[PDB]
Amino acid sequence: ENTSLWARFCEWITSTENRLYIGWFGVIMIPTLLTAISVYIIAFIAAPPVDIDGIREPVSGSLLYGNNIITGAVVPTSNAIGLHFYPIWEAASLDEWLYNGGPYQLVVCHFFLGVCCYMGREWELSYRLGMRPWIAVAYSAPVAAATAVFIIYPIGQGSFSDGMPLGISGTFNFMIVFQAEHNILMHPFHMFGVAGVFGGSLFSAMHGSLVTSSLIRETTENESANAGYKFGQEEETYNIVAAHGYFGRLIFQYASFNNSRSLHFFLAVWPVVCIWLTALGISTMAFNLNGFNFNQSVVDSNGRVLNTWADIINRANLGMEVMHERNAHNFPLDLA
Amino acid sequence: MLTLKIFVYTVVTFFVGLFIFGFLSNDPSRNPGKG
Amino acid sequence: IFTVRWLAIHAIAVPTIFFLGAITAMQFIQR
Amino acid sequence: IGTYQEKRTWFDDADDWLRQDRFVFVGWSGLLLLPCAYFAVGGWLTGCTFVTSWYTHGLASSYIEGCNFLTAAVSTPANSLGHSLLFVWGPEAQGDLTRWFQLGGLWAFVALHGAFGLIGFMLRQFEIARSVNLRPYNAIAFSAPIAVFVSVFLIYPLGQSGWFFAPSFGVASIFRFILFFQGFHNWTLNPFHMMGVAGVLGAALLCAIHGATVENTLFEDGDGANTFRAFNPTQAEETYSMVTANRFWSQIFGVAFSNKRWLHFFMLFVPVTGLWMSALGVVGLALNLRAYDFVSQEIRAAEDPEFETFYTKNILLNEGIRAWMAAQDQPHEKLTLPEEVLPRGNAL
Amino acid sequence: IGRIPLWLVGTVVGLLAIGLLAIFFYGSYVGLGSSL
Amino acid sequence: GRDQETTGFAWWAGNARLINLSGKLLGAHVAHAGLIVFWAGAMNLFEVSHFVPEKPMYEQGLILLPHIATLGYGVGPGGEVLDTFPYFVSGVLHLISSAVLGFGGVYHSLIGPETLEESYPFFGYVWKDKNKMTNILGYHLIILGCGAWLLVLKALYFGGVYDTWAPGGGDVRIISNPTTNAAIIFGYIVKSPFGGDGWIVSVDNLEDIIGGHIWIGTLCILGGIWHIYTTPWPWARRAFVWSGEAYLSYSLAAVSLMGFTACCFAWFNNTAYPSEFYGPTGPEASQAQAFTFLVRDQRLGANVASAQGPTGLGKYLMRSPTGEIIFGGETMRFWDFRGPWVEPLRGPSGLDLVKLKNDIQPWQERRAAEYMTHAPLGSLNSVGGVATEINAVNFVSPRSWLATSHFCLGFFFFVGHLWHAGRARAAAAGFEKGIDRVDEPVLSMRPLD
Amino acid sequence: ERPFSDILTSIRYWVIHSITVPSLFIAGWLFVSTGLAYDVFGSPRPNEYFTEDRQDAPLITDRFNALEQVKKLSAQ
Amino acid sequence: KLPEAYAPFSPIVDVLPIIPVLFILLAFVWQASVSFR
Amino acid sequence: LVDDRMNGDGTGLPFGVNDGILGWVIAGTLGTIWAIYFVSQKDL
Ligand code: CLA
Ligand code: CLA
Ligand code: CLA
Ligand code: CLA
Ligand code: CLA
Ligand SMILES: CC1=C(/C=C/C(C)=C/C=C/C(C)=C/C=C/C=C(C)/C=C/C=C(C)/C=C/C2=C(C)CCCC2(C)C)C(C)(C)CCC1
Ligand SMILES: CC1=C(/C=C/C(C)=C/C=CC(/C)=C/C=C/C=C(C)/C=C/C=C(C)/C=C/C2=C(C)CCCC2(C)C)C(C)(C)CCC1
Ligand SMILES: CC1=C(/C=C/C(C)=C/C=CC(/C)=C/C=C/C=C(C)/C=C/C=C(C)/C=C/C2=C(C)CCCC2(C)C)C(C)(C)CCC1
Ligand SMILES: [Cl-]
Ligand SMILES: [Cl-]
Ligand SMILES: [Fe+2]
Ligand code: NA
Repeated sequence: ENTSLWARFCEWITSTENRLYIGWFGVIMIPTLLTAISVYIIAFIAAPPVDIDGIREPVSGSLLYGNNIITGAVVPTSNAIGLHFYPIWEAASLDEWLYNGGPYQLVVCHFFLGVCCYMGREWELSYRLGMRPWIAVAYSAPVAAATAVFIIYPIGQGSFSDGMPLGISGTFNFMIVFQAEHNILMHPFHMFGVAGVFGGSLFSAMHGSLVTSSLIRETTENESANAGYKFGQEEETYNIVAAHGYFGRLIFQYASFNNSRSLHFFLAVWPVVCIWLTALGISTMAFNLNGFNFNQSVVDSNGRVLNTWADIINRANLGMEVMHERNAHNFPLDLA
Repeated sequence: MLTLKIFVYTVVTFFVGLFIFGFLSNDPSRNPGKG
Repeated sequence: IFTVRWLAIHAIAVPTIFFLGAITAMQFIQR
Repeated sequence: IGTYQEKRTWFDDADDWLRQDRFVFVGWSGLLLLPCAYFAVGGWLTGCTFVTSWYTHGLASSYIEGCNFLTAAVSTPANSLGHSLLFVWGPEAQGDLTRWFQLGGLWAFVALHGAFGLIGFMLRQFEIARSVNLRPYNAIAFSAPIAVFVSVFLIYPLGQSGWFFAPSFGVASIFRFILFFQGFHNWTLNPFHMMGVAGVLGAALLCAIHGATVENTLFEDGDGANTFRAFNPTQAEETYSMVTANRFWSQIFGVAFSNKRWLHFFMLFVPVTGLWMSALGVVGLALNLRAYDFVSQEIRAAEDPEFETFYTKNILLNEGIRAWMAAQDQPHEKLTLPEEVLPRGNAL
Repeated sequence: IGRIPLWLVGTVVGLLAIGLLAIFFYGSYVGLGSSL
Repeated sequence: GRDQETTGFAWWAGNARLINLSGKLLGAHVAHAGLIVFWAGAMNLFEVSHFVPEKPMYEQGLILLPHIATLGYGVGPGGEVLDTFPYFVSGVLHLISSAVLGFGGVYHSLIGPETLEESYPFFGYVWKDKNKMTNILGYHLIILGCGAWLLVLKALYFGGVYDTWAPGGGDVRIISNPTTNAAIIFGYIVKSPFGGDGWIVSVDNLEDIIGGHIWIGTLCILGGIWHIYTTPWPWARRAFVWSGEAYLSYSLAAVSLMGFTACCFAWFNNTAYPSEFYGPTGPEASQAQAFTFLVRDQRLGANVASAQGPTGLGKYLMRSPTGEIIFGGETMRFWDFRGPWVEPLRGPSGLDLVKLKNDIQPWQERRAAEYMTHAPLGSLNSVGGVATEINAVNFVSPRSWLATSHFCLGFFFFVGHLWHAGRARAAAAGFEKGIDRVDEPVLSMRPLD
Repeated sequence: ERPFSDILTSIRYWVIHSITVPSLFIAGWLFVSTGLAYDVFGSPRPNEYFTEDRQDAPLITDRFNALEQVKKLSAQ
Repeated sequence: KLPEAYAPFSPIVDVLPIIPVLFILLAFVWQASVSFR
Repeated sequence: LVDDRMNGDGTGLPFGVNDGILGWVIAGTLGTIWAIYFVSQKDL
């Protein structure tokens, strides 16, 4: 009947006429994401130096402390806190909240909730638009990777100080320390993931080139070929069967996608399932399952070890390992 | 400092309750389709 | 026989089965 | 051609027999592509199976010494061999095939045959697109794998001391090449590599998001729970609602496509431009022209014993890689470094 | 001319393939490159 | 069976063809339960064939024998195995039971009735009969409540359960007076999952474990009776979806939750997963290395209360952020670890210096050394140690394997829940096949998006 | 037209291949069983990666007499 | 090791774990045999 | 002590409630949202 206050608020929230859809997953996604955005921007601008390692030496991380855009990074929570929940209200003051790594753990918790509700909001808008609902499933792969690097790896290793720092050189630091400790390069799940981005780029170039190579002539040479398409037209704007013929006599006549829906399913599923596999690889290496270990596999008849490519990889790994936490180790085994 | 915790608890509880009762308010009937 | 299809299939198939045999043989070569 | 007599010649006869539709299209590029590509792939399959890397690198690098799929590789020649083309008849092998495998000649074989096979493959795309009368945007999109292959496997070792520093064709050998670029070139910090990474990640995003959008905006044409059989490729109607897709992504993301031609050209443009900028960066590294250091930050850390960043952490990690990797990775230098001068952290 | 089933042919070929990769994964633990 | 033409479902979605075929659906389920029981029995027999008694069970790649030994079968004081026969009995019983279940599944899948409502109306159901579906749900809650009370009976009267907190280093114990306090039981449930709290992973005594099982068994039986005797209320009807795919998606979300929590139990918990059987936990190994080197550097004539590290924060002992004395080094991140060989050495201020000096025990120090050498770090070739180590130790912890695989399964099952929640919603809505192409909802809305 | 559905279902295909495929497989078997791979491609056997003259991995360290340097660093 | 009565049955114990993987592969075999209808 | 903290880390408090005012405001906010949701019913 549409008179009540909850009715007005509810139809406003589920309204598909808003410039940006809000929805019920949006009533969580919007405040969590603005919280994470505000804290991330303020921390990237002027966060005081954060003690990542727990050993009374901080990493600066903020632009106002002499960092450029490549170096600047929201530094993770302290190693002393571990997986303990560390809100602002739990800290004695904002200043030591900052020094122990509070902004990071805040931004990561809000980013988790924001991407989860972004996925829910994607499903919701597809439901309200009569769509099919699996764009949320396709988006679950970058969400899986984000959870794997920001929360699942800290749970497996025992501290948010092992999470990815929110920055560029901090990300590179995470990758190098991670390979040093777990050998991600020789992990089959990371191999599938690398194949996923390489394939996503390959089939993106392939799909774009085959569609652009078959666009039907509608405009003149002095106009953009894009002007041959008008938004909302029902005609097919390219020659799908001709692109099939070209692809077939280029690679395999019979092993070519003769269905456009098959082609788009492969386009959707290949990088998504591979990012699922690499996100799960990061999760497996959170619980220390690690990559392939072929260090001193090959030996001669005398039993003397022959170095191999995996052994050169291992020497690089020892180089990476003896530099991460240059002063935080008291014991030889890296069980932390 | 406790005040900030009380206010944030109010914020999170309010938004979570809004989410919960928004989905409880006959969401599977807000499809555009027939039935 | 001897078609383009036969040549294209065989140029890969014959060394594939040859090297598979070699790898199976030296797969049981012990130290 | 063109209302002219054009007496049939041996060229036109061979062109007729070559440019025909069959099981595998040969054309004129097949006079190049099929032998070069077959010899490159077969040479890699032979080298990963039987050819050792014992005399070039002091490593076991084939399935015959006990190595698996990931550690076998066709390894680069010795650095003393420099940038020699390693002919089987040349001054080094001097006609002996067996000593040519041991000298690292199979790497030069595979690299040259693979490069000319890439040329033949692009020319094959060109002739097939011309025969079917389609635009050669597939060739233009293939220009980026060729740029990457040339910059990494020819231009980079040609800039360095020799083919030894080129990537060896294998899995763990490629990982070694990547780790070497991390430790020595700091290749993550280079903005050209950053543009390449952004291109590849955005292209994988474009692949996944385009496939998902098309299959979640499909039109009905149904009477059956499987949607793949609602498509018949000889039709003049779209299968999915570009309008619904545009509305969905406009309200989810803020922006959304409204032109399919622009969308597909963008799907071409992102990975190709990414790989081109990454190739330009590798060409820059061929001369050791590197984006290694930030001088202001490095001076600040030197003058302030309390200022560390993740950048300075990466610099220390890189130095650890170099010093712990050099002795076993560059055996020509005979680096018999004592363990007391190797830089380490604490304990461990 | 269509006597033996294609599915029987493919199942036998898949058995031979899985046998090959199983022998490969068996001999990763013995012989050359087994680290014992 | 059916084909694409008669159902619209391709072969790669063939099980959807039996969504509305109750008898074949029952057959698929019974054959599947036959597979689960079959794997349990077959792998149990494989483990007891490949079991070795002079080694602990975490070194032989065992995942089911630790589970049986936690119930108090074949092990005595110290967790030492005394009889592999109970494990043999469980394996063979499961294998025979799987033969029976497999016959039931094969029969009902192949020659069983297609739909059960025309001949057996008690088992006959359609996905919209909410009364019948809640009856089935109620029957299954009584079944699960009897399972939980079966564990309660095992702990109370049938030999007890293995208690790693028993004095001396762990022993099988008859649980007497399990905690029945609702405050204590549900405080675990409403607890935060972060450090020091850990949600319900931080359950640390079989008293709480068995009391929660009494509680959950009684709730399951009561809710089963309630579901048999009720129907969902109109708010539940207006909020939920009532398709079989929807019920599947609800189950998928719940079992994905269960898989994630099972991963965290296997990784952190040591009272339901004793370290004598599963190997040390992640915190346990690092705290063990710190504790061992502490006692060696007491034996080498040095004061550990003093002697600050290279950062001046303490080589062996330091202060946690909450004020107690903890082990120094990076293992400070695991300062909230609780195990049977640290609690007798822990005072109100955390670790007590005089107790660390004088009240050491030989069993604690060898347990700590063995946990130090057998840390849950290994490769997927089962190469123990960090990624920089040598192929010399063939060991990966069962905690690692279980937490790894069950995080992978919990994540993929969450994704399956996404897929099925979406497909159930769009199927109840009507556009599971696509847009109408003539009554497209997007064309009926205002411009400017 | 032989669309691979007739060839792979042809007993004629399987009678002229039941000898050739196992023949090439056993040829590959004996190729490295009898050391012909070691003879041809020059990969070293497990007892011959090192001699008495050198106890370290080889270094070619030459270009124009690299043929005889490999001839002297290999196993005779 | 199995009890002293069942010691010669250890070989047919050793193959029993892989049987569910054989079951999913058998489902695919049957679908290939019915021509993937 | 040199300062004052809420010192509620650990100890497993129900919903992290260290003073009952937090539980009362959680109860109040969910209660008033349920109240508006209930008074605005018998709709659609
Ligand atoms: C697609 C065809 C093709 C192409 C483009 C190449 C290209 C290449 N091959 Mg090659 N090769 C091929 C096919 C091909 N190959 C085939 C089919 C085989 C099997 C037999 C081989 C086997 C092979 C080996 C063993 C080797 C190469 C090598 C090489 C590289 C250097 C070769 C060279 O420098 O001499 C170039 C040769 C010519 C330019 C021929 C020119 C002929 C002219 C036009 C005729 C004039 C001659 C006339 C008689 C002169 C007399 C004078 C008189 C008339 C007055 C090079 C990139 C070498 C290598 O890999 O380096 C590592 C190497 O050792 N190839
Ligand atoms: C847990 C695995 C599992 C189970 C229990 C089932 C069960 C079922 N499927 Mg299914 N399927 C599966 C996996 C599974 N499937 C997978 C992975 C795929 C993808 C490849 C399919 C694809 C698929 C399709 C396309 C169809 C089914 C159908 C069916 C149903 C009838 C099959 C039938 O009667 O046709 C005949 C099958 C046979 C004659 C094969 C007989 C072989 C038997 C059953 C194997 C068991 C033998 C065992 C070793 C002996 C034990 C006996 C005793 C000693 C214990 C049935 C309930 C059909 C259906 O929907 O029914 C309407 C159908 O159309 N499935
Ligand atoms: C998920 C539960 C689970 C867990 C935690 C374990 C854990 C363990 N198992 Mg076990 N097992 C399981 C299920 C499980 N298993 C099942 C279902 C079977 C029946 C096939 C077996 C059969 C089995 C045997 C026969 C043996 C073990 C053994 C072991 C131990 C060593 C594992 C190892 O090193 O192998 C290697 C690790 C792997 C092979 C991981 C493979 C990675 C995934 C699964 C495959 C890749 C997926 C791919 C990328 C995606 C493709 C998607 C699509 C196209 C299909 C270890 C403790 C061994 C043991 O120690 O005995 C005491 C042993 O002998 N298992
Ligand atoms: C796993 C078994 C199971 C399942 C599948 C169900 C399923 C269902 N129950 Mg039910 N129930 C169960 C066990 C189960 N119950 C048991 C064991 C009991 C005995 C205590 C009850 C007692 C019960 C009652 C009294 C009622 C239901 C009702 C319902 C229906 C609607 C519930 C709902 O709205 O969803 C989800 C519910 C909510 C989102 C609101 C519940 C409030 C919270 C979530 C309860 C948990 C408290 C806790 C602090 C929350 C955080 C826990 C978390 C941190 C782990 C639904 C079909 C209702 C019904 O329709 O009657 C027929 C109803 O009246 N059940
Ligand atoms: C109890 C759980 C459960 C149940 C009952 C179902 C039931 C159903 N699903 Mg489903 N699904 C689930 C979980 C479940 N699913 C999970 C966890 C996922 C992962 C995201 C999916 C994803 C999925 C998709 C995409 C589809 C279904 C579909 C279906 C329907 C037909 C299934 C079929 O015949 O496919 C045939 C069976 C096969 C093709 C065999 C699958 C082979 C897999 C990929 C190999 C995996 C093995 C490998 C070792 C796993 C390792 C992973 C990692 C842990 C290492 C059916 C009603 C279809 C549907 O919606 O129909 C309406 C369909 O489109 N499901
Ligand atoms: C439906 C279907 C299907 C199937 C399924 C299933 C699942 C089945 C099953 C089944 C089963 C699940 C079965 C089982 C069984 C069992 C048996 C058959 C047994 C036994 C016994 C014995 C004989 C033993 C003995 C022994 C002992 C006692 C001890 C010592 C050791 C030994 C071993 C000697 C498929 C998928 C294919 C497809 C679709 C359709
Ligand atoms: C993938 C695929 C395929 C396939 C492949 C293959 C190769 C498969 C297989 C398979 C198989 C390979 C199967 C098998 C099976 C078997 C079974 C399933 C059985 C059984 C039985 C049982 C259950 C047992 C029992 C027992 C016991 C328990 C104890 C003692 C006694 C006895 C032994 C009796 C193809 C290519 C075609 C196509 C495409 C897809
Ligand atoms: C045995 C044991 C124990 C006990 C435990 C227990 C007692 C548990 C429980 C629990 C509980 C008592 C739970 C509950 C729950 C619930 C849930 C988990 C839910 C849900 C759902 C959802 C998610 C929803 C959604 C929605 C909404 C929001 C509304 C309506 C509609 C819809 C659907 C939309 C302890 C730990 C002590 C110790 C150890 C052992
Ligand atoms: Cl570092
Ligand atoms: Cl440490
Ligand atoms: Fe398209
Ligand atoms: Na250090």
